[PDB]
Amino acid sequence: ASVYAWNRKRISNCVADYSVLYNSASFSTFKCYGVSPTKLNDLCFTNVYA
Amino acid sequence: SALGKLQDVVNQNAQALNTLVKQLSSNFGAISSVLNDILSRLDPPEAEV
Repeated sequence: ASVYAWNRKRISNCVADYSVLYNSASFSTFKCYGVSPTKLNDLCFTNVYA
Repeated sequence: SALGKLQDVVNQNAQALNTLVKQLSSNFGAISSVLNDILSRLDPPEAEV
């Protein structure tokens, strides 16, 4: 989507492996706030929005 | 009410303890009042703050 009309995807009721994304060589930016990127797989959330 | 003088002492101390316990639920500016939640989410460089 264009940034003025950004696209929101709701994620729920699933297993979230964030190491697949974090340990990827294909991303130039991966900045986490309020949470450490290496502790994400130890956490549970009530919802994730992408 | 005859023994109010003794009951007041009990009430004041019980109240002080209850207040002290309740303060553990305050964030004081932190993301969470729960120490374990901070430690489970953040690494030391940020957790310590």
